[PDB]
Order: sequence, then structure tokens, then C-alpha cells
Amino acid sequence: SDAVTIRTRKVISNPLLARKQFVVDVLHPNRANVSKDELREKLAEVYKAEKDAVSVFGFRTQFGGGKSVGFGLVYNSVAEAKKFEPTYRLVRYGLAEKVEKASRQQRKQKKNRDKKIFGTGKRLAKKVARRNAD
Amino acid sequence: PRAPRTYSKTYSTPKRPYESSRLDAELKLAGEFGLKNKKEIYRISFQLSKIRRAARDLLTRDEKDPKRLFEGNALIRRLVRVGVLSEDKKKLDYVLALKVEDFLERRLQTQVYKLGLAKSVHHARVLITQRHIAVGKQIVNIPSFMVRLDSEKHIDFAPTSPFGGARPGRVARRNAARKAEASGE
Amino acid sequence: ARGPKKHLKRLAAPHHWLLDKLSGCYAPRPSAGPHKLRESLPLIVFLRNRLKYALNGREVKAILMQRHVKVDGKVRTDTTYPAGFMDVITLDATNENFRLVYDVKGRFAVHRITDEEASYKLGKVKKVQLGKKGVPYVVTHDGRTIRYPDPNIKVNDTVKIDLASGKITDFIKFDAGKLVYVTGGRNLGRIGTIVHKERHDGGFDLVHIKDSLDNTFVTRLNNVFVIGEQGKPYISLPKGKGIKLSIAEERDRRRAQQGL
Amino acid sequence: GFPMKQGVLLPTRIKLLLTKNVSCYRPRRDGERKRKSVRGAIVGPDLAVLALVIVKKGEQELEGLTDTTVPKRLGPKRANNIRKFFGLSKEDDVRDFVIRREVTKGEKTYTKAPKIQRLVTPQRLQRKRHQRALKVRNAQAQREAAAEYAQLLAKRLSERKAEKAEI
RNA sequence: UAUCUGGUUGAUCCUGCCAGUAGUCAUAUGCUUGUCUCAAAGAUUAAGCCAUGCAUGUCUAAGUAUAAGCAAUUUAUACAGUGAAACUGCGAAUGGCUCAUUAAAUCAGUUAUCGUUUAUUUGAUAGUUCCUUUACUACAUGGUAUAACUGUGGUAAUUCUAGA
RNA sequence: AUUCAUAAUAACUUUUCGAAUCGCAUGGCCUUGUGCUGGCGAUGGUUCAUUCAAAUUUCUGCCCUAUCAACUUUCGAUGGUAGGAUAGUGGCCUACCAUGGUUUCAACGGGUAACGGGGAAUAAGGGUUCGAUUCCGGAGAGGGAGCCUGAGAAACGGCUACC
Ligand SMILES: [Mg+2]
Ligand SMILES: [Mg+2]
Ligand SMILES: [Mg+2]
Ligand SMILES: [Mg+2]
Ligand SMILES: [Mg+2]
Ligand SMILES: [Mg+2]
Ligand SMILES: [Mg+2]
Ligand SMILES: [Mg+2]
Ligand SMILES: [Mg+2]
Ligand SMILES: [Mg+2]
Ligand SMILES: [Mg+2]
Ligand SMILES: [Mg+2]
Ligand SMILES: [Mg+2]
Ligand SMILES: [Mg+2]
Ligand SMILES: [Mg+2]
Ligand SMILES: [Mg+2]
Ligand SMILES: [Mg+2]
Ligand SMILES: [Mg+2]
Ligand SMILES: [Mg+2]
Ligand SMILES: [Mg+2]
Repeated sequence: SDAVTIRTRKVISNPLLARKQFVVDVLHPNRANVSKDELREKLAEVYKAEKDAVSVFGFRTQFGGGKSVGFGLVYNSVAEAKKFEPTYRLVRYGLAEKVEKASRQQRKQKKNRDKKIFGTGKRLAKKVARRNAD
Repeated sequence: PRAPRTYSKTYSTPKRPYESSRLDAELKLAGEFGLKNKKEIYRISFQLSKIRRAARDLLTRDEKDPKRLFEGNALIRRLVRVGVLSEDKKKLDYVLALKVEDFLERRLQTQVYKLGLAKSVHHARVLITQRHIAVGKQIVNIPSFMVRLDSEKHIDFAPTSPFGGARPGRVARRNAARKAEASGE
Repeated sequence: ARGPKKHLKRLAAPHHWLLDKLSGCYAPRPSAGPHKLRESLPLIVFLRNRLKYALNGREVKAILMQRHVKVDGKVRTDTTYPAGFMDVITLDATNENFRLVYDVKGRFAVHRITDEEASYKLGKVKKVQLGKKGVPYVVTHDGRTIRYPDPNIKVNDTVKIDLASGKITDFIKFDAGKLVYVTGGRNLGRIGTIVHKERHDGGFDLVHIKDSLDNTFVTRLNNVFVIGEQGKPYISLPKGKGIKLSIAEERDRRRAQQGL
Repeated sequence: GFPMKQGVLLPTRIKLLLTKNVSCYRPRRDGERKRKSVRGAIVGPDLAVLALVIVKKGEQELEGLTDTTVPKRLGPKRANNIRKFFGLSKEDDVRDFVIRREVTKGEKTYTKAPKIQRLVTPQRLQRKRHQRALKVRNAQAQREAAAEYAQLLAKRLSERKAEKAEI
């Protein structure tokens, strides 16, 4: 009961992306930039869809505080939410984990090392072993 | 290789460095309006010189010209809105006759002092820069906020300033804590 | 040098795209298509900047891969497809149609149209020739070749394409006293009737066009697109009707719109 | 380590501008030619390994040449190559005589067979008669379009010559 | 932002320069440097020379899959899923950097191709395939020849390559 | 505005093209043969248009210098004819022919601490100075030269040769 005053300006329906876009502006007195996860669950019962299909990003609160302005999305279902959500925001919403790949320089070094080998390279793998053995 | 970020100078140094008459009037206005540098006079003089030559080059055109009517009335409305040019004397001749004090009286540092609430121009500057004035529902820490005649009745204390409420203040809390430490619970 | 260019930077894009100076060093270069690079609106610019159905170009690709967008009855999943003048854009989702007509300010205007309007389009006859085996054909302003036309059609006329078949329905002839649309020049987006035209042997003929408010102007015929008879436009006109009033009267409608 | 080149009637090495589809060289770009030194075809004392291939088996038995046979790696992948391999006929079945290779995963036995190319399937016949019908219907559509335009030209000519006669 | 001042003489009025004076998205350097926004930055002398790492690769249901790869197939004993490698197609002629050349040259605005080429995109487009038929050659569909792959190697070395 | 588009006739060709390609669905029909016919596309493909262009091209405009006034034409300079080459016009090259072409309205030469422009600084007005550099066009990848593949490169994170 802090009068957080959730509202959504410039709401546009986008059945192209099977979602709804809006601008989430909140008015939180005596409190800073409260967080994104209670804004997601608040917008869940605002648009009556579900907690997991709500996507928000932005919320740069105004100078002097008290008011935060950001962008928000509500998806029709979680399946098409995952289909039209960027993977950096999946791990922001807990729906996925960071795919543990190599570093970008290490991936480029691996590609430039793999450019030398024509073919699989299994015959040269046994050839260098036979050359060093005998 | 992006688009270049536009910038420009907002002040002009006078051609003569040491004139006793000009140093008299600059430091008179600096102490009268509680200014920090002479740059805060040079910047206002830059805005006088730009709008004076705009009105000069538009008064060169004759009346009933669409360019003169459009640019003249837009500058007239802008100066009336900010409150520099008064409700009457809405002519480009009076825009040519504007002075430095007409912008110095419309600053937030001047206006906060003038509607009570500050007791001094220097106290008005330090209340603004220490975040004690919310003009609308937004706090301002710029002494040159240049109030535009629709916010004069709303120049008040901030809702999050200890003068305006919602907090007892940092040095009052420390002084109250020391009194409690020297007294009891 | 050395070949065709594939990058379009910002500050070299067409100005009617209204793209931001900031937020990137490049603009969507339109691919080859029915219209020229400088005189067409890419689908990413129409969706992300005009319709605002997308926040980034990645989701613009996502709708076009979902094949929701189609122009002229064809899907056109390419991101930078050069949709141009007199092109209908149909989204079967939301049941929403548009035509890329210009506005009074010379920019591509979001003008929603009905389905019986999206069932056809107008095309300015660029050239008439006999093809191979003596088959006459006309080429319109969007590169459409329509064989066996009605031989009353000359150049700088307009046909009405069925848009469901490579044929025509009816044609309207470049004559005096007909609604014309200005497609190029600084007079872009002005609607009026032909007062007269000049012969100008050697090239670059001129057309005198006056509005309904008697705002007479001249234009090269390369910029002139006939869009109906005297009155009665074959296309629903956008908001403004191509009158091009002065800016002082424009700021007066803003006060009138603000005055409630 | 310089390969001896076919057709170099010289006892030493020589640099040549080797191109695509020649020996001792594999290009990496389109139209790329590179100058490489190659040993001549004339056999001398400077060699290290000479390659011999036997074209006529003799009376004696070697340790590792004529005794051990290597199984064939890939069988015929095309249907006609299968038919000429097993000698069935011009028109028989290849699916019965597809070569099938056994893969054991330790516990699981599975069989793999090639995709048989260039066989006749009703999908291929459907596509073939589709282009037959495409060319036929295009020919009737253009002929009736030309006939309609010819009768439209005859109507315009009759109307304009009626107006020119009585004007 | 249409401004001048000091210096020749014992004193004056001039000519006249020197000196001051004010800006520079105009550079360097000295001293000083708390905050927020914004951001030029090896161009000038050496387009002088470069260690090293990276900057061009690319697969969808829709060209080729016997990886003796994975899940094993999903009438499925021809295959059907994914799929390294490699044939195949396309890109690599875009970009980024620099300004050494270059003085009707580039370039700028404006014209022409009735003086030409143009992959890709988009629109249209092909019942005639009859060698000299009064001699057609499988169309329920021709052929080989190779990569990747297996195996034998050479050289210290290279995105080198040979024989089967 | 054409010897234009297009058509016709006679022919000519180390005879061009005119689908032996792939995914998904597989409906309907009767001479019930796994027969007839058929759908939604993908990749291709000759030509004409289109777009992206490219190449050449018409007029006009560039700093200082005469202690640079004559220059070009052997090794094409100016034009004609004909050929060759080019993707195409053209001395672009060749052969023959004529002696032309530029110039004090500054040709030609020299210098540039010269890439051109959009622009920038200063400025009452008029001007002066700058513009290597966030955009457009050009040129180059140490200096030259030559070339392969490709629609397009005289490409240099392509090749070849010399230095
Ligand atoms: Mg506070
Ligand atoms: Mg002087
Ligand atoms: Mg701070
Ligand atoms: Mg330099
Ligand atoms: Mg260098
Ligand atoms: Mg480039
Ligand atoms: Mg960079
Ligand atoms: Mg640099
Ligand atoms: Mg291509
Ligand atoms: Mg010739
Ligand atoms: Mg010739
Ligand atoms: Mg000659
Ligand atoms: Mg320069
Ligand atoms: Mg230079
Ligand atoms: Mg420059
Ligand atoms: Mg180059
Ligand atoms: Mg290529
Ligand atoms: Mg080069
Ligand atoms: Mg490099
Ligand atoms: Mg390069």
C-alpha cells in the first residue's frame, strides 16, 4: 500500500507478434526503482494473462525520483513468448540459462586453426603419430 | 563514422578585457542576482545578441511578410511565455529594447528568492542546488531554470526535501541521535 | 568502384524515411525491386518506424518469416523489400491494409484502406512497345509488364491493375482536367487537376496543376501520376487531400486541434 | 617432399604455374594459380619413394600385396549403377539389391543403406507431367489471349473505319 | 560583434609600421583539475617499417549423406531426424583505413547512351528439341569421374601434396 | 528525330536455350493397373522490361607563378576513309591520306607545406583563411607491370614476375 500506481500509456495490440506493447510508468513515493519482478507479477493481473508471459525493459526513473518510466510487453502464451523473446531476456526472466560457449577470441582462434585442416584430419592425426614413432 | 554530435558555444567574451564601466556593471549584476561567474552574464548577453539580431534581420523585412510574421510572432510568443517580454509591448522593437535584467529576473535563483521562501538570492541558489525546490512535480537543481510564467504559482518546496517534509534531515538525525546517546533510550 | 554497393549509411538515406541521426551508423539499403532506391519505403522502415509493430530489426525479420506481411498479394519476406508508391500492404492478421500514398508533407503516409480498395492498384504507364512475335505490352511505374493491353493507352497514362492477375481493368488518359498526384520534386504530395501541359521538344515536359484551393504550381511530367477523373479519386486519399496550405495556417490547425 | 610430375621429361625439379584439375596442386580460390616446384618424371638418384603399381601378378607370393584383400568401401549409389553391377536388366528392382551395411553399437544392431539416386518414383512422374501440363496450359492461355486481342483489334478497326468513312 | 590604445618630437598635426587587443570543431605545451552530459583522438615529420592475435564465410522441409558420428527407424531392408567432413551454389568486387598520387585531372551542379554492359530483386516470357525423315537415339528416365572417405607415404618446414 | 520496336524472306552456326532437379501434401477418376490425372512451393532457365548499378559522356566552375610565350605532331598531335579491338562510341590501335589542334580571354611549363565537394573559423556589409578527417565522389594498398575466376576486380586479408 505504497500507492505505486501502475499504469500503461500508449498500449498497442500486436497480433503480428502475438503480444501487446505498452509503456509502463509507475509512481513510487519514498522508494527507488522498486524492481522488475513485482512489476511483472503486477502486470500479470493487470492484463489477466500470466506472470511468465510479461516482459518489461527500461525503467529509467526520472531525476528527483518517485517516477519510473519503462517499456512493457504481455504475450498471449509462454510458448510464443519464448519464440519472440530475445535470449538475453530469457536469462533475465529465469526461463533459460547462459549457454556456456567459449570466449569470442577463442572461437576465432579455433576457426583459424580449423581452417588449416582440409578434411577431418584423422589421417594426419595418425600420420604425425607414425612420423614421431618411427 | 557516425553522425556528429551537434554543439555550440553559449557565450561570448567582450572585446575589451578591462573596462572599468563594464566591470562595474558586471559585478553589480553578479552581486545583485547572486551569480557565480561573469560567464553567467556572458551567456545571457549571448542570448540577447542572438535574439536582437534575429529581430533586427526580421524587422529589415517589411510587414505582412509570411517569414516576418511567422518568425516574429514565434519569438514574440516565446518571450511572452518565458515572461521576459511583458503581456503588453509585444513588438520586435521592444524585443530590440530588451535588457540583461529581463532574463536575470526570470531565473529560478531569482524567482525562488522573490516569492518568499528563500530570504536571500544566495540562499535561493543553495536551496535549488541542494534540491529543495520542485517546480512542477519535478525537482530542479539548476539556478538558470528560467521559469516560463506557467510555473510561478507552483514554485514550492520539494515533496522530498526536509523543509517540504518526508525526511527530518541528515544533520538533524545525527544531532537527535547524539542527544539520545547522551540521554538514554 | 569495383562493383555495386550494399551498404546505406545514415545521412545518405532518403529523408522521407524520418530515420534517427543517432542509434546506428547505417540505414536499411533497399534491395532491387519494383521501385527505385531513393523513392521507396523498405518494409523494415514501414513496420518498425511507421506501424511501430516492432522494436528491433530482429523481430521485423520474425514477422516476415511468419509471412504475415504481404504486398500486392505476395508475401515478400525480404526485410528491405522496396515497397513504393501505389503499393498495397496487406496484413491478414488484424485484417489491416495500407496503400503507400504520400502525404501533404512529401513523406510516405500510413493510409489504411478497405479490401475492395486493396483488390486493385493504379500504375502509370512508363512505356508502350511491341514485344517479341509482335505482342504489344505496357510497362508501369512499378516495372509490371502487362501484355495485350488496350491500344488506346499511351505513355504517361494510368491503368488499373487487377492485382490478382497480370491484367488491367480500366485506364485513364493523361488529359486536361483530371486528378493528378505529384510523385517527385518539392511539390511531392500535391493533388490537383491539369490546367495544361507544354510540348517541350527535346525532353522534360511540364504540367500545370492547380489545387481545389487554386494553389497553382508547375511540375515535370516525370513526377505526375494521374489518379482519377475530375474529382472521384480511384484511391481513397490520405488525410489532407494534398492541399499544401502555408505554415501559418498549419500552426492555426494545431491551435484548433488543441482548442478541443 | 616434392612430388614427381607426370610429363616432365627432366631429371631435376622445376617451377610451374599449376592450375585447377592438375596434379601436385589444389587451388583454394576461384581461378587461383600458384607457382610450385615439382620433381621431374625422369627417375634418378635424388628420389626418396617411388610409387609402383602391379599390372601383372607373377609366380611368387609377397608378404602384404597379393595375399590380403581389402573389402570394398561403398557400393553403387545410383539405381542404374546397381542394375549394371548385379546385371539384372534394363528394368528390374534396385531396392531388393541395395547394398546394406551393418553397424553394431555394442548392444544394438542397426542397418544403413544409401539414398538411391536417379530412380523412377511417382513423385518424379508427377513433377514431369506437371511441366507437361504447365507448357500445355501456357500455350492455350497465350493463344486465347492473342485471339481476344485480335478480335479487339478487329472491332477497333471496324469502328474507326466506319467513323472515317462517314466523316 | 559597424569601438580602438601605447611608441618617432622640446612640443604639435600627419604618414607609417612595431607593439598591444578579441575569436579559432586549431594544434602543441606549462601550471591547476571536484561534479554530470557530450566525445576529437598517429592526418601534419615517415603512403616509413612491422612481432603477435583477430578482421569472410555461409544450410533451409526444399542440390549431394553408408561419418565404420549421435538419437537409432517411425510402411519405412533404398533413404527419410539431427548431422562433423567434403563435393555443389553463393559471397568474398560490400565494408573499414588512408590521402601518396592527381591542377579541366578528380570533383561540383547540369545533360546523353538514337553510343553500351548489367549477377541478383521484381514483371512478363518458350506445344515447333523432325542430323539432308520420304536413317531419330532409354523418358516409369543415358553415361563416367571424382571429392569427402579407407589405406600406403615423401619433406625440417607451409592452409605442400603422391601412389592405390 | 533513327537503318526504332516488331515482322517477313533467303540462308549461316567447332548449333544457344527450350527442367533426366528438390521439399511438403497426395485429392479426384475408372480398362483396379501400385493405371489416368492433380495441388502448395523451392532451385533453375532463353529473351524483353525493372532495380541495383557500371562505363563513357554535354556545358560551366579550381590555388600561386611569365625569372614559364609559345606548345603538340619521331613513339597520334588535329581530322577523313577503311579495318581491327572493346561491352559499346572514339586515333582506342592499325593502314592510307590531308596539315591540322591549343594560345596573352595566360596554351605549354614550374610549384603546391593540392585528394575535390558538402562544409568550418572569423566577419556590420563586402570579404579573408581553412577543409587529411563522422556524408558524397575519386585514388591506393611498399613501387611498378601483368593476369585468372567471376555479372562486376586490372582485386592485393587473390595470383604471377621484377625491384
Ligand atoms: Mg534525497
Ligand atoms: Mg601595422
Ligand atoms: Mg553524483
Ligand atoms: Mg599530407
Ligand atoms: Mg606502410
Ligand atoms: Mg569501400
Ligand atoms: Mg572502428
Ligand atoms: Mg586512423
Ligand atoms: Mg550473384
Ligand atoms: Mg570496323
Ligand atoms: Mg571505326
Ligand atoms: Mg596510325
Ligand atoms: Mg587541401
Ligand atoms: Mg599531397
Ligand atoms: Mg577533403
Ligand atoms: Mg583498388
Ligand atoms: Mg563471384
Ligand atoms: Mg592491386
Ligand atoms: Mg591486410
Ligand atoms: Mg580489400
